[PDB]
Amino acid sequence: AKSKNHTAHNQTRKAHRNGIKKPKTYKYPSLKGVDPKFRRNHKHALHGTAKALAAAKK
Amino acid sequence: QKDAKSSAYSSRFQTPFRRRREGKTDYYQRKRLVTQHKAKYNTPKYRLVVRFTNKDIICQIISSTITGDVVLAAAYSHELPRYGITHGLTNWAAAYATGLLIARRTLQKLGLDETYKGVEEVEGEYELTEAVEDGPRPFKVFLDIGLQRTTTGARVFGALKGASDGGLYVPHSENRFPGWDFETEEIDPELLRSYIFGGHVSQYMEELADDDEERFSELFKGYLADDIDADSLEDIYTSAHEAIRADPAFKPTEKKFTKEQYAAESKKYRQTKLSKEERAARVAAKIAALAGQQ
Amino acid sequence: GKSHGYRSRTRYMFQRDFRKHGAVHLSTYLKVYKVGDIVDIKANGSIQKGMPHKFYQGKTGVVYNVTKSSVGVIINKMVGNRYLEKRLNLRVEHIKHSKCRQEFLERVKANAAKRAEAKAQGVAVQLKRQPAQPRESRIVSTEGNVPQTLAPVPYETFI
Amino acid sequence: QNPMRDLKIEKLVLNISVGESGDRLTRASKVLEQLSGQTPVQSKARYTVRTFGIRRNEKIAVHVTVRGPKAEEILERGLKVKEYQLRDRNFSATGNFGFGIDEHIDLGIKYDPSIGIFGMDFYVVMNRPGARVTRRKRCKGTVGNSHKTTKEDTVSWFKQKYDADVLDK
Amino acid sequence: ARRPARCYRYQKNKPYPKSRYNRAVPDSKIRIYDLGKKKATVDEFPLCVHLVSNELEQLSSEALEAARICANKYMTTVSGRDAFHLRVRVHPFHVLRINKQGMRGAWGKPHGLAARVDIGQIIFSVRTKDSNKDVVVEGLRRARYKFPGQQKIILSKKWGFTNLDRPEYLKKREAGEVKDDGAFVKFLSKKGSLENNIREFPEYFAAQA
RNA sequence: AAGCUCGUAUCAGUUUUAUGAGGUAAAGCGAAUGAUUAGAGGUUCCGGGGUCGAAAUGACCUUGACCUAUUCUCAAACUUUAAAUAUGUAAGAAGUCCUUGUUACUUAAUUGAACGUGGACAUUUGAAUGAAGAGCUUUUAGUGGGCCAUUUUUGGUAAGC
RNA sequence: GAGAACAGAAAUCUCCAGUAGAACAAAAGGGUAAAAGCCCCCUUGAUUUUGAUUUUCAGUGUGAAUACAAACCAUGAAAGU
RNA sequence: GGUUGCGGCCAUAUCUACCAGAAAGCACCGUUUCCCGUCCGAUCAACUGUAGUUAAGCUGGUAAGAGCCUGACCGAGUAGUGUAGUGGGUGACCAUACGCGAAACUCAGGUGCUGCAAUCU
RNA sequence: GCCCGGAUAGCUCAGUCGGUAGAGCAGGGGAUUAGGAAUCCCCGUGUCCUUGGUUCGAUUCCGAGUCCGGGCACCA
Repeated sequence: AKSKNHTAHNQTRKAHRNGIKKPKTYKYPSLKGVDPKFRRNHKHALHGTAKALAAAKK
Repeated sequence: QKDAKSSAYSSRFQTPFRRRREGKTDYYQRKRLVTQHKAKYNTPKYRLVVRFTNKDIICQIISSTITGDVVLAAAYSHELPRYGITHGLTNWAAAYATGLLIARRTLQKLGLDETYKGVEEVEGEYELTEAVEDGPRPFKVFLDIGLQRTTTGARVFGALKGASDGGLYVPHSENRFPGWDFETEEIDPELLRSYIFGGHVSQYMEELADDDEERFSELFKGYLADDIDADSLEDIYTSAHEAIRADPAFKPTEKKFTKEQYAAESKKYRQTKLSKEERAARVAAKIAALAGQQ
Repeated sequence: GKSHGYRSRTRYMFQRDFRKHGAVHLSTYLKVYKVGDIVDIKANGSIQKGMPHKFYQGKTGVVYNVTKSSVGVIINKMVGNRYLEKRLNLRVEHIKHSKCRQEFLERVKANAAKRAEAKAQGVAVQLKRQPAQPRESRIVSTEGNVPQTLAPVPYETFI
Repeated sequence: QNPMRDLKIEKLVLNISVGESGDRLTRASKVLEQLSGQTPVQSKARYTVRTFGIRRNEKIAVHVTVRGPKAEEILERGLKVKEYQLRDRNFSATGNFGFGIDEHIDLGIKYDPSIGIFGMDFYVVMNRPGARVTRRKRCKGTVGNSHKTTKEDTVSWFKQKYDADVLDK
Repeated sequence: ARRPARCYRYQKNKPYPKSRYNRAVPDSKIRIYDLGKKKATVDEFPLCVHLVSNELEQLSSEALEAARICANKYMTTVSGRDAFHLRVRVHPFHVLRINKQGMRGAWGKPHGLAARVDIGQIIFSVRTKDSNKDVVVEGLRRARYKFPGQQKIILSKKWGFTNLDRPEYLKKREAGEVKDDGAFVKFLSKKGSLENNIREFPEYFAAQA
């Protein structure tokens, strides 16, 4: 005994109630899936430069 | 010839790039030579474009750009006379010399000439310019043949040897030089040294100097004119190398009839095209002629 | 049965820019993409490697990573009632910069110049974008441009 | 007018089509080898068909390229057999031309029963210098019209030298 | 059986033509589309009468054939075979389906063909002389019974069957800008190469008479 | 339902501006593909059915297929072209610029890349409109048989299918 | 298309045209001409570690695929793949 | 301004036919000992720049040329289209209100622009 | 009426992936034999249903028309 199979009725409205909102950016984003090379280097660079701006405070 | 390409054919013809239409560039090769690791972001991939006319060699260091290719340095075979090579300027020795010239020229104008002194003790041995620890890296450059065929025994590789011996790190294998026994897989440095300093030519000169001298006269007439025998060639090319290693620069020519003079008289033979009134006038005249039931 | 493959419903989309088949020109490969750069996606059927899914055709995202032949792109995709952050890895043949920021930056430079001039002169800047206003009170004249009177024309058969 | 477009042969090519593989084809290969001095160069089938009793990729026939003055000498030999007499079809609009013949023995080569008797197709191609524009990789090109050997041109050439005799048309 | 024509009068489904996907269809009943003095120069028959649809619908090949036959019979009986060049300006290409022990797998098999007709769309047209007006109008008027819908009859202010209303046609024909191809004309343009423009129209820039 | 952090803060089923993508409607077939009517003339090269000395490896017929230029009509799975409505992205302080710090990565290289220091640029922080707030979390019921209208639209002759 | 003995609709060899009407194992579509097609040389990157991502999607898996990295290799003159 | 080389965009660059091309350059061209390769020094490879040549390639000009490109109150504000009506019409389907807006066609105009270096009366 | 299968000499029946028209009978003429059945031989004769494409060429490759021949839908 058959039965309706598919539709998208009302779903847009359901979403838009409390819906879509927004992808919610932030400053200082991730390093997911970035080149592990240059990850590996940027680490050493930050280590050195933090050492530098630290030693510059005596 | 009746093959009349119709409007539809012409309408759905896709033209190739201009350089392919001419027949001078393989863009296949060009992509795989120019594409740079994008994580270097502007590091130009310098290519040694080597071209062989029937009466001139063209060796140039080239980079690419959206606007057009850009030349860092260039070297031609008609310039070797300023180092002392007048005759035989499409041969293996002049190829070697042109490679040495462009090589020494680049590092001189770049400031590296103190280091990367190359071999300078030529014995025809395969060897690359190693990197100076506690110092800069050697200059990397990739040979662009173009449409020329890769075969073993070719004069492009004389130029390659010259560039490598001049101080550039030019990546290459030894399996397309002459004297490379293939079943052995081994190079013959003495033969290469001969092909650098004109041994096969000089041997041939002696060989025609006892086989047939009419031919030796007709081909080697410039040598005969300038009082040149076979065995002077090694010393000649050595002195040329020495002058090159001394001053490889690009002193240009002096250009009697300068730019505007050339434009003014050396090119005033072209017919400029008509104007719209002129086309209409020609058509009017043509109908005035063609008006007859013939 | 049904068909929901990767390149489904992609007849004309990755069909090719008529009378532009052929090996791709090299400005594509000479372009340079740094991190923080906005790029529009337009696939190429001639380059089957590095391809995007059809969903990302015509979208515009920001680069998060760069490799030998490809770049990594951040997109935001609408899924139901939320946006999800997607990371594509595309060869660069399918990619080109976005002229929108070029326009914004031109406006920025112009605003800076105008502000410096007004700061120099002690006068006003007013350098936001205002909309299209209607129109002031104009005056035409009938000198030579006399009114040509018109009327409808009747029905005639133009078959 | 005539500095460089004077005229010339490009080459000649001879074809011997057996219709099968084996002894006969290798024998014709020996014919060509001794006849040319070049070692010949065979042909294969294109697609199997039953009427000829052949199959695909079968070495059916042989041919060879001859060029240079040797080809011209051998051309003269063949023309001696052709009795300085040629017909009109026989002749490209592009000026190239050729004919066919029996009993290859008729010029030079004696009989060699072991080789066995065959005939052959002759066909020669005319050109002028600068033709290698079309063949060279760099700046591959195509000919003008104040050039471009054709039927009538090659006919006039062919009668001018060889003291030849064309026929019906 | 040929179920009625109200079942296929209107354009309800997309066009479904005979193709590599829909093969194994029958052949049209109407195969002749041009009749009368088909071999008539454009100068013989300046007049023309268009039969134009006012409704958007489909027309059966059967009805098209019937109307053609009836019209032709009226002409040939009254004025003769050589007093008109009738042209049928619509082709039946749209295939009609029938379902013909459940509504399961009801995709139908080809029943016939029909031409899909818009408003202002020509259906029959005629290219006579001016002395057969009342006859060709009556022929088409008799044909109007063999079509569903509403089909009006318009007297076309053109020279016949090509284009160019009568004075415009006269300017070109007197000016010699016209060559008579078989049953149709070729015109002189001012774009092509001038040599061949003359070798097809020698007269235009030649003192003709 | 409980609320939590903040509070004018960043937003919005919207427009505008700039930039992108699309292949439907449409239009078109003397533009490709496929289909299709009519004639044109030309196909000396003969494929076919005739006449001409059974003669024809030769002319005259019709008769093809092809060639050239025209002509009538068409497409959900053909298309050059190519809308409307829809759709993505940007409209800055998380900015614009300078400066030169770092680094085993990259460079021929103090070149590059990333990330920072210090310094100038907020009255207008930099389209419109609104904002009876913005954001975030946990938890859990009920639902998980649907139906009608307008328009587009599939099958079916059709239907309160 | 023009030509050539056997040899013809069609065997094989020429020359001209030929934007792809060819082929790319297969269904259809896309794509492709100094190739992704045809010939020829060498190869085993159809390998190794463990991660990321895309499609389907619950943003779960499976399947498939993309891009990298540390490795080992091939090929090429090399860029490179 | 030419020419060459390397290129960009990749027909305003192509295609058919016909003209011209001073300077050099390119190319044709001269040969076959060596490398190498071909059935074949044709191609490819190598030597000379000598033996000869612009005839061809190549450049430019020419054609109411094809094609291509661009544009227009030419077509057409048409076709088509978002929204509205207790608007019309038996219905098909149509008009109307606010808005968007085509392609075909016609007509006009044009037929490669240009980066780096080298050389050129 | 839809699911399938056929159409050939006068009749009947054969078709190598297409090149051709096969077999018998009916039927003309002998042959035969002292005569005749018998038989051996040869005349023939056929759009291979209908038209349409189909290719070089199709009658054997397809599509449509026609005349037939084999099934079919259960349970209330």
